[PDB]
Amino acid sequence: ASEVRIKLLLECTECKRRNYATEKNKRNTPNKLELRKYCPWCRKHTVHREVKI
Amino acid sequence: PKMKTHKGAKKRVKITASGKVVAMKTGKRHLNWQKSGKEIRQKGRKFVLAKPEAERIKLLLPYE
RNA sequence: UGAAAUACCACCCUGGCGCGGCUGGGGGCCUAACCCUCGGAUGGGGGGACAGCGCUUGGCGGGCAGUUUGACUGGGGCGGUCGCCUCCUAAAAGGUAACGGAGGCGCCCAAAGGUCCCCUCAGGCGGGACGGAAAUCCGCCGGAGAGCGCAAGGGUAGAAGGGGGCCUGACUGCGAGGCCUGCAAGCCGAGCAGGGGCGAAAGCCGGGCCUAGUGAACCGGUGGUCCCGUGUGGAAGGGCCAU
RNA sequence: ACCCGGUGAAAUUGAACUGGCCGUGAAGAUGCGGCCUACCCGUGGCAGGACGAAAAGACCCCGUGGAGCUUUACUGCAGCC
RNA sequence: GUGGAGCCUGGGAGUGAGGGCGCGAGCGAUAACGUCCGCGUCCGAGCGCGGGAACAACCGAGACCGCCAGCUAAGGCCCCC
RNA sequence: GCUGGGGCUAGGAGUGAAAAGCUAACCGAGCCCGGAGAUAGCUGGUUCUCCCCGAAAUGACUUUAGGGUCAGCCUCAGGCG
RNA sequence: GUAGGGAAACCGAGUCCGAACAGGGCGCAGCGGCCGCAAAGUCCGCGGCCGUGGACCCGAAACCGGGC
RNA sequence: UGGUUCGUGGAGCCAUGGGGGAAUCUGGGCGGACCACCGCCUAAGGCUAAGUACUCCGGGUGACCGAUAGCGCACCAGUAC
RNA sequence: GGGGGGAACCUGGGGAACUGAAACAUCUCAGUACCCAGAGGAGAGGAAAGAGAAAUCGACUCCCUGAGUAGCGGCGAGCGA
Ligand SMILES: [Mg+2]
Ligand SMILES: [Mg+2]
Ligand SMILES: [Mg+2]
Ligand SMILES: [Mg+2]
Ligand SMILES: [Mg+2]
Ligand SMILES: [Mg+2]
Ligand SMILES: [Mg+2]
Ligand SMILES: [Mg+2]
Ligand SMILES: [Mg+2]
Ligand SMILES: [Mg+2]
Ligand SMILES: [Mg+2]
Ligand SMILES: [Mg+2]
Ligand SMILES: [Mg+2]
Ligand SMILES: [Mg+2]
Ligand SMILES: [Mg+2]
Ligand SMILES: [Mg+2]
Ligand SMILES: [Mg+2]
Ligand SMILES: [Mg+2]
Ligand SMILES: [Mg+2]
Ligand SMILES: [Mg+2]
Ligand SMILES: [Mg+2]
Ligand SMILES: [Mg+2]
Ligand SMILES: [Mg+2]
Ligand SMILES: [Mg+2]
Ligand SMILES: [Mg+2]
Ligand SMILES: [Mg+2]
Ligand SMILES: [Mg+2]
Ligand SMILES: [Mg+2]
Ligand SMILES: [Mg+2]
Ligand SMILES: [Mg+2]
Ligand SMILES: [Mg+2]
Ligand SMILES: [Mg+2]
Ligand SMILES: [Mg+2]
Ligand SMILES: [Mg+2]
Ligand SMILES: [Mg+2]
Ligand SMILES: [Mg+2]
Ligand SMILES: [Mg+2]
Ligand SMILES: [Mg+2]
Ligand SMILES: [Mg+2]
Ligand SMILES: [Mg+2]
Ligand SMILES: [Mg+2]
Ligand SMILES: [Mg+2]
Ligand SMILES: [Mg+2]
Ligand SMILES: [Mg+2]
Ligand SMILES: [Mg+2]
Ligand SMILES: [Mg+2]
Ligand SMILES: [Mg+2]
Ligand SMILES: [Mg+2]
Ligand SMILES: [Mg+2]
Ligand SMILES: [Mg+2]
Ligand SMILES: [Mg+2]
Ligand SMILES: [Mg+2]
Ligand SMILES: [Mg+2]
Ligand SMILES: [Mg+2]
Ligand SMILES: [Mg+2]
Ligand SMILES: [Mg+2]
Ligand SMILES: [Mg+2]
Ligand SMILES: [Mg+2]
Ligand SMILES: [Mg+2]
Ligand SMILES: [Mg+2]
Ligand SMILES: [Mg+2]
Ligand SMILES: [Mg+2]
Ligand SMILES: [Mg+2]
Ligand SMILES: [Mg+2]
Ligand SMILES: [Mg+2]
Ligand SMILES: [Mg+2]
Ligand SMILES: [Mg+2]
Ligand SMILES: [Mg+2]
Ligand SMILES: [Mg+2]
Ligand SMILES: [Mg+2]
Ligand SMILES: [Mg+2]
Ligand SMILES: [Mg+2]
Ligand SMILES: [Mg+2]
Ligand SMILES: [Mg+2]
Ligand SMILES: [Mg+2]
Ligand SMILES: [Mg+2]
Ligand SMILES: [Mg+2]
Ligand SMILES: [Mg+2]
Ligand SMILES: [Mg+2]
Ligand SMILES: [Mg+2]
Ligand SMILES: [Mg+2]
Ligand SMILES: [Mg+2]
Ligand SMILES: [Mg+2]
Ligand SMILES: [Mg+2]
Ligand SMILES: [Mg+2]
Ligand SMILES: [Mg+2]
Ligand SMILES: [Mg+2]
Ligand SMILES: [Mg+2]
Ligand SMILES: [Mg+2]
Ligand SMILES: [Mg+2]
Ligand SMILES: [Mg+2]
Ligand SMILES: [Mg+2]
Ligand SMILES: [Mg+2]
Ligand SMILES: [Mg+2]
Ligand SMILES: [Mg+2]
Ligand SMILES: [Mg+2]
Ligand SMILES: [Mg+2]
Ligand SMILES: [Mg+2]
Ligand SMILES: [Mg+2]
Ligand SMILES: [Mg+2]
Ligand SMILES: [Mg+2]
Ligand SMILES: [Mg+2]
Ligand SMILES: [Mg+2]
Ligand SMILES: [Mg+2]
Ligand SMILES: [Mg+2]
Ligand SMILES: [Mg+2]
Ligand SMILES: [Mg+2]
Ligand SMILES: [Mg+2]
Ligand SMILES: [Mg+2]
Ligand SMILES: [Mg+2]
Ligand SMILES: [Mg+2]
Ligand SMILES: [Mg+2]
Ligand SMILES: [Mg+2]
Ligand SMILES: [Mg+2]
Ligand SMILES: [Mg+2]
Ligand SMILES: [Mg+2]
Ligand SMILES: [Mg+2]
Ligand SMILES: [Mg+2]
Ligand SMILES: [Mg+2]
Ligand SMILES: [Mg+2]
Ligand SMILES: [Mg+2]
Ligand SMILES: [Mg+2]
Ligand SMILES: [Mg+2]
Ligand SMILES: [Mg+2]
Ligand SMILES: [Mg+2]
Ligand SMILES: [Mg+2]
Ligand SMILES: [Mg+2]
Ligand SMILES: [Mg+2]
Ligand SMILES: [Mg+2]
Ligand SMILES: [Mg+2]
Ligand SMILES: [Mg+2]
Ligand SMILES: [Mg+2]
Ligand SMILES: [Mg+2]
Ligand SMILES: [Mg+2]
Ligand SMILES: [Mg+2]
Ligand SMILES: [Mg+2]
Ligand SMILES: [Mg+2]
Ligand SMILES: [Mg+2]
Ligand SMILES: [Mg+2]
Ligand SMILES: [Mg+2]
Ligand SMILES: [Mg+2]
Ligand SMILES: [Mg+2]
Ligand SMILES: [Mg+2]
Ligand SMILES: [Mg+2]
Ligand SMILES: [Mg+2]
Ligand SMILES: [Mg+2]
Ligand SMILES: [Mg+2]
Ligand SMILES: [Mg+2]
Ligand SMILES: [Mg+2]
Ligand SMILES: [Mg+2]
Ligand SMILES: [Mg+2]
Ligand SMILES: [Mg+2]
Ligand SMILES: [Mg+2]
Ligand SMILES: [Mg+2]
Ligand SMILES: [Mg+2]
Ligand SMILES: [Mg+2]
Ligand SMILES: [Mg+2]
Ligand SMILES: [Mg+2]
Ligand SMILES: [Mg+2]
Ligand SMILES: [Mg+2]
Ligand SMILES: [Mg+2]
Ligand SMILES: [Mg+2]
Ligand SMILES: [Mg+2]
Ligand SMILES: [Mg+2]
Ligand SMILES: [Mg+2]
Ligand SMILES: [Mg+2]
Ligand SMILES: [Mg+2]
Ligand SMILES: [Mg+2]
Ligand SMILES: [Mg+2]
Ligand SMILES: [Mg+2]
Ligand SMILES: [Mg+2]
Ligand SMILES: [Mg+2]
Ligand SMILES: [Mg+2]
Ligand SMILES: [Mg+2]
Ligand SMILES: [Mg+2]
Ligand SMILES: [Mg+2]
Ligand SMILES: [Mg+2]
Ligand SMILES: [Mg+2]
Ligand SMILES: [Mg+2]
Ligand SMILES: [Mg+2]
Ligand SMILES: [Mg+2]
Ligand SMILES: [Mg+2]
Ligand SMILES: [Mg+2]
Ligand SMILES: [Mg+2]
Ligand SMILES: [Mg+2]
Ligand SMILES: [Mg+2]
Ligand SMILES: [Mg+2]
Ligand SMILES: [Mg+2]
Ligand SMILES: [Mg+2]
Ligand SMILES: [Mg+2]
Ligand SMILES: [Mg+2]
Ligand SMILES: [Mg+2]
Ligand SMILES: [Mg+2]
Ligand SMILES: [Mg+2]
Ligand SMILES: [Mg+2]
Ligand SMILES: [Mg+2]
Ligand SMILES: [Mg+2]
Ligand SMILES: [Mg+2]
Ligand SMILES: [Mg+2]
Ligand SMILES: [Mg+2]
Ligand SMILES: [Mg+2]
Ligand SMILES: [Mg+2]
Ligand SMILES: [Mg+2]
Ligand SMILES: [Mg+2]
Ligand SMILES: [Mg+2]
Ligand SMILES: [Mg+2]
Ligand SMILES: [Mg+2]
Ligand SMILES: [Mg+2]
Ligand SMILES: [Mg+2]
Ligand SMILES: [Mg+2]
Ligand SMILES: [Mg+2]
Ligand SMILES: [Mg+2]
Ligand SMILES: [Mg+2]
Ligand SMILES: [Mg+2]
Ligand SMILES: [Mg+2]
Ligand SMILES: [Mg+2]
Ligand SMILES: [Mg+2]
Ligand SMILES: [Mg+2]
Ligand SMILES: [Mg+2]
Ligand SMILES: [Mg+2]
Ligand SMILES: [Mg+2]
Ligand SMILES: [Mg+2]
Ligand SMILES: [Mg+2]
Ligand SMILES: [Mg+2]
Ligand SMILES: [Mg+2]
Ligand SMILES: [Mg+2]
Ligand SMILES: [Mg+2]
Ligand SMILES: [Mg+2]
Ligand SMILES: [Mg+2]
Ligand SMILES: [Mg+2]
Ligand SMILES: [Mg+2]
Ligand SMILES: [Mg+2]
Ligand SMILES: [Mg+2]
Ligand SMILES: [Mg+2]
Ligand SMILES: [Mg+2]
Ligand SMILES: [Mg+2]
Ligand SMILES: [Mg+2]
Ligand SMILES: [Zn+2]
Repeated sequence: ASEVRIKLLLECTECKRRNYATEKNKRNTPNKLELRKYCPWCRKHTVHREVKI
Repeated sequence: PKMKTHKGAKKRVKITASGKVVAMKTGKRHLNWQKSGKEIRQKGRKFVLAKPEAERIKLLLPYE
């Protein structure tokens, strides 16, 4: 992790709870990450969006 | 006079029914982002203190 | 006639001016609090609502006060060093020291990750416009001397290397059994369940060929949870999950 | 100073029946080994040794010891604004 | 393999300045009664005993007590002996 | 200039033609009593007898290095065999 | 002491994590012929050691208060 | 600011140095920020035995000392110095 | 009427430091030591603007307990209703 390589949270797009924490290079991947992850509250897979940490 | 209970131990630890000493696992207080789900999950549990350190701590818990 | 339409009186706007209420700054002056002084003192003179002093705000402040000012070390100082990875020293298990010999890390990758499918290097000889030692092309030889992001070692083409498609397992809830080990840590992990990815399938997938890329508590922030709530309902504030 | 008559201390002192050499030994031995030298006991003297006496090294280092001092070390206080 | 062997649980420690030697290395200079590890040993704690002239750790040997008894070890047998 | 008598100023304070000088024979902070049996991870000292067993000077971590905590190694009790 | 588990509400021979009736953590179970005997536990004596006190004894240089 | 277990904490209560400044039962304080409900209690005047503390003094008693002990002092001692 | 004295004991007004935190500043030692004012044979406190959940108790003081609980705490050492 550095200034360019940030830590970030993944928020379930449906119920809105952050379920995952990961990292990206916001110069290499300047867009908000969108990732299908398992959400344990919805208890199904859902698109997760990068949300500020 | 009478021994005083140590309150550092009292807030971190418990004497089990058979006299073991159980603490929360360490190392998920922060810096968790790059730690695998395996790391966070197994760190979310209690563990049994090794016998040398446990007997020391129970001596600090004279009235439990 | 426009969106609204006119004489007439309200209530209220806009912004401006005057008499004011009540204050906020400046300015001049007054005396009587307060201070200084005067043979004379229930007074006169000067200062004057300042100064002084009370509470409170921020600042300057070795004048004083309490202290702190690391360790290793062929004495101490000075210099060097302090965690982590690789090799050697290391006496063919493991481990093993010196201010012994040599290098690296404090990152990175949205693919450089999962899976399915295909592919195979470096190099040397010969041949081919611009074109060379080396760009691209063709043939022959060529087990790995190439490659695997970065040090070194191990490993490796019967791929961990190169290319493509679909993807997000860079899972959630756990976890038999181990490695290592003073503790605390650190490491590997089949298997079961949830909901998925790829594959016809057998299956694989809980990041990355591997070993560095890191930081126990305490205190606090943030999202969620809806567990506690100081007579009761809430609320304040905590707890738990995540970061 | 020395001798006689008078009075009469001191630090120090494990005990001592306390020699030389060459060695050995915690690395400089009267005390151990080998050899050598040596009858017993004093008095006046000299200071080489008893690592002689004195002072629990001031130098030096070590102690998460102290104290004086300094400053753009930290944090306070007085005083001043 | 029955040994002051081993294992489990608990009470009490002390030690965390080691040192010589042999061998295997690093450091040093194929120096040091040098230094730093490894395997071993002895002194430490066996400054008890014999030998090595004397001498913690080299050779011999693990001292319960007593004997004017015997056998040995290393080392010795010309005299001190 | 020196000196008698009579007075005043003191402990973070006095006084100092300045040496940290002097303040009742040792002043970089007087003396007395009190806090007080300050604290001393340091040095010293630690008292009858017999019997059994019997270490360590290592590893890890340490403002740690001549001190600690845990492990190793000793010992006692119960158990296993 | 007779109940534990859980941060807690709470449940209870279980409980916590979890969606789980899954898996796991921490928990739950005397001898002889009604008697004896033994025992959880607990009380008192004794002893080793630990905590708090100066805590085995002697020793600072210093710090502070009040006086001289 | 202090006091309390409460060290700024969600910080109430009790006390008050400063500023502002009420009401008289339809008044007021409290029940841990706050608000509502519910309940407790009557501030800004004073006094009040006993149970409690201590031991100069007197007495009684010791698995207390017995002249280096026990008070500093058994004695002409807070003396001699 | 007061003044001054009294071994401790008591209340009020002031109020340290060593030490402990294995350094140190918040914290601790401790509202202790000490100074001062006053009381008396005791002093203090005392008759709810209390407690705190008991649908309750019923001044104060003092002992046991509650309890090393609740909490407070560089959530450290420790402090402690
Ligand atoms: Mg604590
Ligand atoms: Mg943790
Ligand atoms: Mg942490
Ligand atoms: Mg957390
Ligand atoms: Mg947090
Ligand atoms: Mg990772
Ligand atoms: Mg993971
Ligand atoms: Mg994750
Ligand atoms: Mg979880
Ligand atoms: Mg209890
Ligand atoms: Mg209990
Ligand atoms: Mg004027
Ligand atoms: Mg005037
Ligand atoms: Mg005038
Ligand atoms: Mg004027
Ligand atoms: Mg003014
Ligand atoms: Mg103000
Ligand atoms: Mg100020
Ligand atoms: Mg300053
Ligand atoms: Mg200073
Ligand atoms: Mg101090
Ligand atoms: Mg420091
Ligand atoms: Mg330091
Ligand atoms: Mg040091
Ligand atoms: Mg040093
Ligand atoms: Mg050294
Ligand atoms: Mg050295
Ligand atoms: Mg040297
Ligand atoms: Mg040396
Ligand atoms: Mg040197
Ligand atoms: Mg240096
Ligand atoms: Mg390093
Ligand atoms: Mg090796
Ligand atoms: Mg090795
Ligand atoms: Mg090896
Ligand atoms: Mg080997
Ligand atoms: Mg091993
Ligand atoms: Mg070095
Ligand atoms: Mg480097
Ligand atoms: Mg791609
Ligand atoms: Mg790959
Ligand atoms: Mg080629
Ligand atoms: Mg060519
Ligand atoms: Mg060419
Ligand atoms: Mg050409
Ligand atoms: Mg290669
Ligand atoms: Mg490189
Ligand atoms: Mg692919
Ligand atoms: Mg698809
Ligand atoms: Mg395991
Ligand atoms: Mg382990
Ligand atoms: Mg690691
Ligand atoms: Mg890690
Ligand atoms: Mg599945
Ligand atoms: Mg599936
Ligand atoms: Mg599947
Ligand atoms: Mg399919
Ligand atoms: Mg798996
Ligand atoms: Mg890789
Ligand atoms: Mg990597
Ligand atoms: Mg802390
Ligand atoms: Mg917190
Ligand atoms: Mg919350
Ligand atoms: Mg409530
Ligand atoms: Mg609730
Ligand atoms: Mg309330
Ligand atoms: Mg309501
Ligand atoms: Mg409720
Ligand atoms: Mg609400
Ligand atoms: Mg809440
Ligand atoms: Mg829950
Ligand atoms: Mg978490
Ligand atoms: Mg004569
Ligand atoms: Mg004469
Ligand atoms: Mg003699
Ligand atoms: Mg003689
Ligand atoms: Mg010699
Ligand atoms: Mg000699
Ligand atoms: Mg001689
Ligand atoms: Mg002799
Ligand atoms: Mg001899
Ligand atoms: Mg001799
Ligand atoms: Mg001789
Ligand atoms: Mg002789
Ligand atoms: Mg001779
Ligand atoms: Mg003579
Ligand atoms: Mg002489
Ligand atoms: Mg002479
Ligand atoms: Mg001499
Ligand atoms: Mg001599
Ligand atoms: Mg001499
Ligand atoms: Mg001497
Ligand atoms: Mg002298
Ligand atoms: Mg001395
Ligand atoms: Mg000395
Ligand atoms: Mg010295
Ligand atoms: Mg001296
Ligand atoms: Mg010096
Ligand atoms: Mg030195
Ligand atoms: Mg020093
Ligand atoms: Mg230090
Ligand atoms: Mg130290
Ligand atoms: Mg110091
Ligand atoms: Mg100082
Ligand atoms: Mg001083
Ligand atoms: Mg001035
Ligand atoms: Mg046996
Ligand atoms: Mg044995
Ligand atoms: Mg044992
Ligand atoms: Mg014992
Ligand atoms: Mg014992
Ligand atoms: Mg030791
Ligand atoms: Mg020890
Ligand atoms: Mg040590
Ligand atoms: Mg050592
Ligand atoms: Mg040594
Ligand atoms: Mg050494
Ligand atoms: Mg050694
Ligand atoms: Mg040894
Ligand atoms: Mg050797
Ligand atoms: Mg040989
Ligand atoms: Mg050798
Ligand atoms: Mg050799
Ligand atoms: Mg070597
Ligand atoms: Mg040596
Ligand atoms: Mg040598
Ligand atoms: Mg050598
Ligand atoms: Mg050795
Ligand atoms: Mg020794
Ligand atoms: Mg021997
Ligand atoms: Mg032996
Ligand atoms: Mg010997
Ligand atoms: Mg001896
Ligand atoms: Mg011998
Ligand atoms: Mg001999
Ligand atoms: Mg001989
Ligand atoms: Mg010898
Ligand atoms: Mg020797
Ligand atoms: Mg011997
Ligand atoms: Mg024997
Ligand atoms: Mg014979
Ligand atoms: Mg022979
Ligand atoms: Mg011979
Ligand atoms: Mg003969
Ligand atoms: Mg004159
Ligand atoms: Mg005069
Ligand atoms: Mg005079
Ligand atoms: Mg005069
Ligand atoms: Mg004066
Ligand atoms: Mg003066
Ligand atoms: Mg004075
Ligand atoms: Mg002074
Ligand atoms: Mg003074
Ligand atoms: Mg000063
Ligand atoms: Mg003068
Ligand atoms: Mg005097
Ligand atoms: Mg003088
Ligand atoms: Mg001083
Ligand atoms: Mg001073
Ligand atoms: Mg003097
Ligand atoms: Mg006094
Ligand atoms: Mg004290
Ligand atoms: Mg003392
Ligand atoms: Mg000290
Ligand atoms: Mg033995
Ligand atoms: Mg060691
Ligand atoms: Mg450690
Ligand atoms: Mg360290
Ligand atoms: Mg170290
Ligand atoms: Mg030390
Ligand atoms: Mg130990
Ligand atoms: Mg053993
Ligand atoms: Mg043994
Ligand atoms: Mg046994
Ligand atoms: Mg519980
Ligand atoms: Mg279970
Ligand atoms: Mg019993
Ligand atoms: Mg113990
Ligand atoms: Mg003491
Ligand atoms: Mg004490
Ligand atoms: Mg004591
Ligand atoms: Mg003790
Ligand atoms: Mg002095
Ligand atoms: Mg001080
Ligand atoms: Mg000081
Ligand atoms: Mg001072
Ligand atoms: Mg004074
Ligand atoms: Mg207030
Ligand atoms: Mg307070
Ligand atoms: Mg407060
Ligand atoms: Mg708080
Ligand atoms: Mg409060
Ligand atoms: Mg209120
Ligand atoms: Mg006020
Ligand atoms: Mg108030
Ligand atoms: Mg009312
Ligand atoms: Mg009202
Ligand atoms: Mg009130
Ligand atoms: Mg109330
Ligand atoms: Mg009401
Ligand atoms: Mg009330
Ligand atoms: Mg009264
Ligand atoms: Mg009465
Ligand atoms: Mg009375
Ligand atoms: Mg009474
Ligand atoms: Mg009485
Ligand atoms: Mg009496
Ligand atoms: Mg008698
Ligand atoms: Mg007598
Ligand atoms: Mg006497
Ligand atoms: Mg007598
Ligand atoms: Mg008397
Ligand atoms: Mg007399
Ligand atoms: Mg008076
Ligand atoms: Mg009176
Ligand atoms: Mg008071
Ligand atoms: Mg007063
Ligand atoms: Mg006060
Ligand atoms: Mg007082
Ligand atoms: Mg003071
Ligand atoms: Mg202090
Ligand atoms: Mg102290
Ligand atoms: Mg302490
Ligand atoms: Mg203390
Ligand atoms: Mg300290
Ligand atoms: Mg300390
Ligand atoms: Mg200090
Ligand atoms: Mg302090
Ligand atoms: Mg205090
Ligand atoms: Mg007193
Ligand atoms: Mg009086
Ligand atoms: Mg009475
Ligand atoms: Mg009264
Ligand atoms: Mg009344
Ligand atoms: Mg209780
Ligand atoms: Mg206190
Ligand atoms: Mg109480
Ligand atoms: Zn969701």
